[PDB]
Amino acid sequence: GSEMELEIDRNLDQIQQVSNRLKKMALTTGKELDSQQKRLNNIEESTDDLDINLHMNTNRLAGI
Amino acid sequence: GSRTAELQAEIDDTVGIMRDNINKVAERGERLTSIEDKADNLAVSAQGFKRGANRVRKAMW
Amino acid sequence: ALAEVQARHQELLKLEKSMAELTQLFNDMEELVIEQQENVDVIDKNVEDAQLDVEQGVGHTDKAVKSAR
Amino acid sequence: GSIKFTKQSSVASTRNTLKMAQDAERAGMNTLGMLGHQSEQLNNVEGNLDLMKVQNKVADEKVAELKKLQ
Repeated sequence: GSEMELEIDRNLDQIQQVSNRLKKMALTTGKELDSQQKRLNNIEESTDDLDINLHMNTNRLAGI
Repeated sequence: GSRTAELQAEIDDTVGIMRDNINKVAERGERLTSIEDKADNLAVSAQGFKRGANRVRKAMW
Repeated sequence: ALAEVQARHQELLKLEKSMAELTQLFNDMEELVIEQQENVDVIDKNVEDAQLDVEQGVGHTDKAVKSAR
Repeated sequence: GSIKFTKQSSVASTRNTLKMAQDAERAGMNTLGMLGHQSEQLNNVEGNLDLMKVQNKVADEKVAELKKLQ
């Protein structure tokens, strides 16, 4: 009988199908992390800039 | 034989991409910890500004 | 062919080892992103809170100016 | 004897490889889902920051005038 050989082939078939999807997911995940990293960099800078502006105006108001 | 070798090659490539991704998510985590700290600062400063402005509003009144 | 089935088995073991590493990477990635969710939640909340206070603060400076004039 | 044993071993190996691959896929799909959700949250953050920039411009000018009036 060829039962074990056939199962090896069928298991490899399924492993190949999933593997294809894993590769696509890894690539997509990388691109998304790339995109979000630049977004996070900008968020950090903007947050800091706002914080400074707020402290400045708070100090100015204190004197009024 | 060739199908299995091709599969191995694809899996090895995917491991490489995922190792890259792990390094990237660490960079993302570091950035998020920093932004959380700064967003906390921002909330505090915003509240402080609100209060200070209110105090001037009452003063001018 | 015992040699041939033995050789293929060695290829399959290699595949299994590589998949084990790959699965560990996907697992670790998921965990790290779950952890990072905490940060994103707090950031969203703080920035939202900040925006509302700034809006209130500007409102106060407007009324202050109205009086000072 | 040894051929049958080796083939049985190969079957068991491929079964485990498939099981792990399916586990990896679940994890990866969850990860993308979460990254998408977090992207949406960060979009909200981005909008709020943009709004605060505008409000700080207004605040700068009101504070400036207040100082002039005192």
